[PDB]
Amino acid sequence: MNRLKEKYLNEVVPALMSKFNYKSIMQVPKIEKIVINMGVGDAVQNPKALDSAVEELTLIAGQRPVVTRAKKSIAGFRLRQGMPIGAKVTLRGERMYEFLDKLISVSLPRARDFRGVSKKSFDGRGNYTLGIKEQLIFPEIDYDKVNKVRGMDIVIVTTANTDEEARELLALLGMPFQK
Repeated sequence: MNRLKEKYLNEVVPALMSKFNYKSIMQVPKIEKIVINMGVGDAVQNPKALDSAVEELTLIAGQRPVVTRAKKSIAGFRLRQGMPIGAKVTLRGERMYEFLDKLISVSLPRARDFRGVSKKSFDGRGNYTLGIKEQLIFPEIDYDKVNKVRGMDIVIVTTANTDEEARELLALLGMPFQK
């Protein structure tokens, strides 16, 4: 099976069982999905920036993204709800583990003046948000084939009830948290 899923089952689960003393394996947190988002605030006025985001996400995630849109509202330069504002791709299963394994071992360390990732960016519901400054850290991206360096966000959704349990799950999986 996938290297990281094996580490999860053989090392992480028993470690979480010991760390939180769950009643059974069914209560142990797992990563459920990883949502890779590339905001293109404009996109409406710059169709090409959205197109680039869509292609780069396809390269980064090995899966086709979906366009994200603005939610209901009042003001926003008149006209707003429904306008494209970026693109996202949600990974599950084997592809999700492959992506995270590479993210942890290859991409994140390649970040400019890398000093580890934030231990604080959790949403209070057990999910981790990783703000990425430059999409260039992904080996699937080639600077010479992109219109420009840009950032993105990666949300790692877990089945943990709390940030504390999700953080331990991610640390045990190898997430290079700042220290």
